[PDB]
Amino acid sequence: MSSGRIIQIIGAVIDVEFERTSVPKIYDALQVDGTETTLEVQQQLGDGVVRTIAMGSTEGLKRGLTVTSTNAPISVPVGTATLGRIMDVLGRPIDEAGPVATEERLPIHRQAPSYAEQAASTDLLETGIKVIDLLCPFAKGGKVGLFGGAGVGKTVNMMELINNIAKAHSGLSVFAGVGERTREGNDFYHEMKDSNVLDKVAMVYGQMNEPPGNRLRVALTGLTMAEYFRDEKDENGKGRDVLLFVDNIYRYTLAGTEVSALLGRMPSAVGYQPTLAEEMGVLQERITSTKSGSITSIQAVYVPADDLTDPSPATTFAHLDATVVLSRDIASSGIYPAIDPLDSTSRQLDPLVVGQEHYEIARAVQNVLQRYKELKDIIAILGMDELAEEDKLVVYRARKIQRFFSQPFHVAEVFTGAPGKLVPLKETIRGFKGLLAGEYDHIPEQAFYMVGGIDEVIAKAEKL
Amino acid sequence: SSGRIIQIIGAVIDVEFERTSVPKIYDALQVDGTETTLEVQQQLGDGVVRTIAMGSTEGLKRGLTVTSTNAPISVPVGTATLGRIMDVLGRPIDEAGPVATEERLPIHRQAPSYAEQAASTDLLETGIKVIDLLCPFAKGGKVGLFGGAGVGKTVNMMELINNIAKAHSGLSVFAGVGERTREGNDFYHEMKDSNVLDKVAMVYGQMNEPPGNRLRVALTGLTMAEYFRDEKDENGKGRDVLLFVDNIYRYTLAGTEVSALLGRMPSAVGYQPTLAEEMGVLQERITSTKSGSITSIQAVYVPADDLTDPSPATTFAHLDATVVLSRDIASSGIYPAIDPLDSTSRQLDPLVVGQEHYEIARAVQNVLQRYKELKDIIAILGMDELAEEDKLVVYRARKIQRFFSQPFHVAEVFTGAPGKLVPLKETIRGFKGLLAGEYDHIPEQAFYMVGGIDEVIAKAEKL
Amino acid sequence: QSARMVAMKAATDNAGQLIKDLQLIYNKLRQAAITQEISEIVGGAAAV
Amino acid sequence: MQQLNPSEISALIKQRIGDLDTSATAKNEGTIVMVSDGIVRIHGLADAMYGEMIEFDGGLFGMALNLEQDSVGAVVLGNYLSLQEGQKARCTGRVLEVPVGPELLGRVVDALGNPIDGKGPIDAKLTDAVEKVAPGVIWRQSVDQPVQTGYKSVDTMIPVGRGQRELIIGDRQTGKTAMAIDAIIAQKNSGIKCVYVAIGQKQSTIANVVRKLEETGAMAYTTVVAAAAADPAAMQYLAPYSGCTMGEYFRDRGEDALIIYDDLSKQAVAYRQISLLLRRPPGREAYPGDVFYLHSRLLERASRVSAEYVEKFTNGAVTGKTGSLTALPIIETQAGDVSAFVPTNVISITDGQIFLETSLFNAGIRPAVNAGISVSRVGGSAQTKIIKKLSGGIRTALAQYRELAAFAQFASDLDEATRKQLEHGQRVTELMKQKQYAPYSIADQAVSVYASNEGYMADVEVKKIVDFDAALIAYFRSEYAPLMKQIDETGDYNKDIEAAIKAGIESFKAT
Amino acid sequence: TTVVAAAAADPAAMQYLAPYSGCTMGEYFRDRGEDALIIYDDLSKQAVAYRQISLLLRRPPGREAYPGDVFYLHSRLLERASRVSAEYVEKFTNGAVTGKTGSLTALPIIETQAGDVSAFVPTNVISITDGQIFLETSLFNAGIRPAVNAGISVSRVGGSAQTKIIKKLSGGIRTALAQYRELAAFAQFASDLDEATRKQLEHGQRVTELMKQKQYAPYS
Ligand SMILES: Nc1ncnc2c1ncn2[C@@H]1O[C@H](COP(=O)(O)OP(=O)(O)OP(=O)(O)O)[C@@H](O)[C@H]1O
Ligand SMILES: Nc1ncnc2c1ncn2[C@@H]1O[C@H](COP(=O)(O)OP(=O)(O)O)[C@@H](O)[C@H]1O
Ligand SMILES: [Mg+2]
Ligand SMILES: [Mg+2]
Repeated sequence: MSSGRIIQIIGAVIDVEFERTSVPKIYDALQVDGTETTLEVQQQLGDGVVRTIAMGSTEGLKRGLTVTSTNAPISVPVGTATLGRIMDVLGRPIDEAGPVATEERLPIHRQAPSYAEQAASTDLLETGIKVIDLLCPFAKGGKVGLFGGAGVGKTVNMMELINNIAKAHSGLSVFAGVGERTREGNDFYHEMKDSNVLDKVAMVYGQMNEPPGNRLRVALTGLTMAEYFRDEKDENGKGRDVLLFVDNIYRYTLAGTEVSALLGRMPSAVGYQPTLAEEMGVLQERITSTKSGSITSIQAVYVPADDLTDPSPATTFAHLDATVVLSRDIASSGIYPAIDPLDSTSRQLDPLVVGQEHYEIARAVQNVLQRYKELKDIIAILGMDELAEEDKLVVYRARKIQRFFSQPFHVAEVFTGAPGKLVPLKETIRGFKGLLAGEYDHIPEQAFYMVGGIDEVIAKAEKL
Repeated sequence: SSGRIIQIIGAVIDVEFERTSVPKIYDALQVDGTETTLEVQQQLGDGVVRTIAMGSTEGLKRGLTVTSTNAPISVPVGTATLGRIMDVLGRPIDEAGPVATEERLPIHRQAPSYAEQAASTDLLETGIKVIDLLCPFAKGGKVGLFGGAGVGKTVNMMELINNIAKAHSGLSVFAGVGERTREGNDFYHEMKDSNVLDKVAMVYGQMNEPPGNRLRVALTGLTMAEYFRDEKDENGKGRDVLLFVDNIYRYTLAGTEVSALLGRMPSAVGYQPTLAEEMGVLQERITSTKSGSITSIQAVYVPADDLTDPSPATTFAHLDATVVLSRDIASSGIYPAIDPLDSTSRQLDPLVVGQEHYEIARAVQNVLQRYKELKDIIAILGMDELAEEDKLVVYRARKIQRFFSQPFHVAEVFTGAPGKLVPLKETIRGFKGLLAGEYDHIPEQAFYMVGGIDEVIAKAEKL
Repeated sequence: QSARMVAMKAATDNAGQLIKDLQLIYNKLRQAAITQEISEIVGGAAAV
Repeated sequence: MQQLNPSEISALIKQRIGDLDTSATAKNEGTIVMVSDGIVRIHGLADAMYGEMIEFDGGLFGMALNLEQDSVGAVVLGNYLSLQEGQKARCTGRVLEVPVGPELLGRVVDALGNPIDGKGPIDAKLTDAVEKVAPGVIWRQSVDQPVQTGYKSVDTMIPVGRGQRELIIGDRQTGKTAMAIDAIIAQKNSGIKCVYVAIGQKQSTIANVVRKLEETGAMAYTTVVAAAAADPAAMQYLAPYSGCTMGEYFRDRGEDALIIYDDLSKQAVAYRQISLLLRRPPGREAYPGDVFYLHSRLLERASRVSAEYVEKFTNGAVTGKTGSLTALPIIETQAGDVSAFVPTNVISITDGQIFLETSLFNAGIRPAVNAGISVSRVGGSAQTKIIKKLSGGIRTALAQYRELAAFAQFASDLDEATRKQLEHGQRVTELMKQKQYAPYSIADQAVSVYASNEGYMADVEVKKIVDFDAALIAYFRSEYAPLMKQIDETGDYNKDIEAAIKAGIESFKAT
Repeated sequence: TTVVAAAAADPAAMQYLAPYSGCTMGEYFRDRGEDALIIYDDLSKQAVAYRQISLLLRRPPGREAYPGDVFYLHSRLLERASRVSAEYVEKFTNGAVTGKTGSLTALPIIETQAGDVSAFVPTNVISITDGQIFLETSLFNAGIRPAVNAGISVSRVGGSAQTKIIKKLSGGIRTALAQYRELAAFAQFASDLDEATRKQLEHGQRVTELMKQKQYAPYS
């Protein structure tokens, strides 16, 4: 008989007593009897005494009030119908469009993936964005560092990513709002809806209007969603490979600090939870590929105080695999996306990964873009025609490069007309190589702007 | 009769005794089972007492009987201990069987009274240019070596031993406190290759043993020295005392290891607030008295190269000669890496080293000081933007720096070149000539890792 | 005129370098100060 | 008054009311009381030993930490979520054992001798207690024997002897792991032992390294132990000790070995977490003061020993052999945090250190070796006579060169001496580079450095010089094969040998 | 002269209380219509020792492990040092002495870490004292012996405690020092400045060198 009664209440932490013959284990779920609030076992205090946290407001509550358990960690609905649906951390609909259709429920927690299941290969995700596709290729089951301020089309880039992964690789998309502000969340919803992509993504937000535990566990919630979809096998096995979008993991670490402090435990070097690395990892290891299916992660990253040596970003980089940065100037230069093709770093940038020729090509592009960047100041100050004509050739060629790296987007089609263009490698590679050969030094920069492959570029150039 | 364990944490243990007999504050305690000894720490009262471990902490179970000796730690003392290597308890480890002395002396005692304080005012050369100029020694004074990690402190210790102890006649004692065993074995073998091994007596406590052993180890050696300083020479006052200590900071670290476990709250930093007291009781047991003279050499590790951590600062006020190494200068390749600036000696007045020596030292010091202030501007502007005198200053100071590099007869293992024992007269002559500018046409490299000014000229011509 | 121009360019570059240096040290010092103060606070709270 | 003892439990109180003594079979079985985060306070085990493994009715193990007047505190070995108080635990009487011996080779295993590779249940003849102290001073032996890196820069400036300790240190992804694996491959005929420990790494990464060693055949004289970030903190905190214990086996048989400590920093982080979770008052940067002791206890165990010492460890089983054990630690810093607390402590203990510069790696110099702060305290005793003679001041000269170049960045009035010094320093700089998985033979470095000291290289192009070297070696191995054969068989420098080298050099310069 | 000794290895409370006794003797002279002086050597050690003592008492700690009352300690210590009215002592002596008045000056020593001034104990003692007297390391290293830094050391008392002649003279000296300190940043560029500024700098240099003195060599 699992009914236990409240014994002590402070703030958000909650204490209950039970019988010393039937004691719930840690991370078990407690539903308050007569109300819709839920309690989460944290540490066994002996004497049938348990200290737990609550999930939401704590008002009016009074001691000695009966509470039952579930003898199990938190389980939420999972299934195909979960797309186009916004649920809480508890997987409970907030779209207010009926309950969840599925009856399939899975506990939130599970151990780390087996060493045996780590796929003995490492290959690259295909994307059609023509920039990461050369400079920072993604691994299969990698972590992509993303940086930059708002208003540069973060949502737009996510749109295009989702479109491509669902289209070619039949990927499924899950998004988790950690510490979300409601207004932008609703805007993102409306964008999911107008751009006909909502039907393919599963959405859960944790607002900064909630106690920390909500915000901490939305992460594992979305994670488990992704796990269920991947492990959901396809025909002939081989479940999908899926992408995961998570906002401001730094907020996650902050909420972890929150709950650790509320437990009354001492801080860390800066003052984070001393256990920081534990939860960071527990998040990480369930992000990988397997012999069946794969999972890849996109994570919004914010660096408070610009400290590359702060513990939180330091722990982040311990798992980062590729870095992508967004520019303000580049977007102001009418180039979209505004990915800086000079700071983005990929662990996968090796001739042993993208191949020999691809690697060398990318290195050469990097050299050209650098070379032109230090050229810029002299061009500004000491004029232009006071330099080596080869350097001027470099200038023109780099300008063509920059003009070219932007492209139309299939998501941009509904935005401003101009249907986007999907482009794989082995054409980007060839076109860029030919550009490096200087065989296109007879053409204005315009043919490279807002265009697909080099064949399209030449078509425009002839037509221009 | 006997007591037994109540709790075990790390190196701190508790014993329950009958109110009829409870041990005194410092007493040797024999674990009645395995081979382990305990030192009383606090009179926890009600038959409860707190102690520290002297061996491993294993096999120990709560309730095992233990007896007192009613006596603190007393180790063998005398000439029979010399040429030997004993443990923190005086037990031999050199496999030379038991020591043939039955004299025993406790490790604790009171500081020498003020009335018995003696003053050493007699110079002591080292054959080391930068030191013998900037840091003179008094035979029997307190000299310490400050330095961070790997800055060459140990090497300096061996060099000083080579250039002093061998030329010295009489006994000598050195002990390491939490050291790398390799160097210890090497050093012992080294004296074995020599024939002064008899003259020295040897002690180890290393960074491989329980912290209790790490704690009260130097006490043994300094007590050896107290004995010897107080041993009257046959028909005269006792021969001088050669004392050498490694990593005194490790003492404070050992105290730190348990300071919390004593129930003490943390000090301003994780250090123990008692710090100064156990520092001083150590330090004041090192002075030279009317009877006997003790020459104290101390290498001091610097945490994080923070000279102003509490431990270096607090230690600092107990030495007459200050010697600190700078990590960057070593990174600049110079050996020894002794800062010309911070390192001082109380024997630096014209009334001791001679007016001329004091003048030259003051002058070169001021030149280096001036350059150091000047050093920032050239980082922003071209050196040419400076006055001509300033350029002279820059070149003079840089060549001085080059000249400080002195090859040593121990450093040949690193490189192969032989050392230099430059007489002070040559040093002073060379520096007067340099600050006379007699060499303002000489490439700087002619001064690097050389001997005397004559060698500088020879190098320059070889250039 | 040429020499002055070049010297000004070099000055700008050295300024940038020093800026990097100072910024790094500032980050370190801020971290250290935060550590010290939080240690103080937790010790004082533990006092009761 | 003060807080309750976490041992005053109405059940226990009522039991003592019934009768005080004979508690829990003279305390052979313990019952759990307090549960949080892999940390368990337990009542009723006095027979239990400090530092003992603790069995569980859950089938798991526990680590003895605090023996106290009324209760015991312990840390959980493995996942603890399957626990709750009121369960049974006992004291094994064995203390912290782990399998060890030849059978361990070519296996991927947990920090408790548990096969995590799933390639069959691993067996053993012997286990051993994990925690021990390093032998006495009269039992150590001066390091004198070569260790190969296949690296020009390393082997040249930083000799490595068997039984020494050298820190590799740098910033994130400076190729530290690469250096280690190179060292491992650099041992395939030395007949020496080698084992690898990783801390807080991604399982994917671990598998990458595993497969690399597989295809290289490295999985024939080696073993690996994994401390992933998912692993419980205590597991990671203990794993290096297990690695040390496994390694010492062969030094206990008068044989040498190399163990690769990866991410000791993360290990320190985990142990700090443990200590704080034990309410241990912290010091600077929240690390408890024992961190120095923490590492030293590990580090000092690996060394070269006196043959009679092992002959004592043997029962006459060995007729006297030089026992030794070398280790390789890895420390990660935050943007040039060279004066950082933990690394400073490390250096205080190591007998050698190697630091890699980030920008030079980004500048493509690989390995990007800061010759300045990179030393091996033993010195030339760790290399063949050839390397001893040819080297001797090159590292110092390079450091002085870089100092001058740094000072000359705003100087343009050089004499000829300094100008040639800077030229030669640049030269020697570009000399010291190679690609991943490029093991050099000793003769390679020998002829190269000889030519360098012989000005055959100041005359050539700062770029072409790398070709000047590659083609040079190709030429030489094409022609003088028995000569290098002999010298790499012995490492001996003779004057006639030097003349033959000069002949090879001139013949190459003629081509 | 008289000195009381609290050696480094002496019991903590001995250091903790010695300055009080020294003050007792100083007052004793002051209360005889006389005036005298005492020297306090590095109150820092005293403060640290009192910290230790308090901590052993499990006293509630504060910043840098210091309980607040350390202020109270130093305050009530230095407060005792001052000059009294002749009437006060005269009645104290019960008319045994009438003419003279009592006085007492004291000098405490504070040791700085990296020359920092924001340190707690320095902050307090500065807030208490009549004024600062400061010395800079590099000046001693610049040969300036003593190495007083006039830029920050002052006395609220002012010339009131100086005789007619010295107060009459010190003015232009202070002015010249202020001028030289003013032009410090350009001191390394005496090639393009004003000639009169060069003269001011030269005067400052000369007076700077004038402020050198040996040890044990006081001046009438
Ligand atoms: N000598 C070399 N030549 C060419 N490439 C190299 C060399 N050394 C390292 N690299 C490259 O550097 C890349 C990253 O280095 P590595 O992964 O070994 O760093 P790490 O020690 O694992 O650091 P972290 O622990 O942060 O991952 C590798 O992909 C490798 O290709
Ligand atoms: N006189 C010298 N000449 C050249 N190199 C030296 C000299 N003295 C020390 N070194 C270098 O400095 C290091 C000294 O370290 P060591 O003194 O053993 O430890 P610590 O200084 O930490 O006590 C050695 O690695 C050696 O290469
Ligand atoms: Mg040292
Ligand atoms: Mg690595």
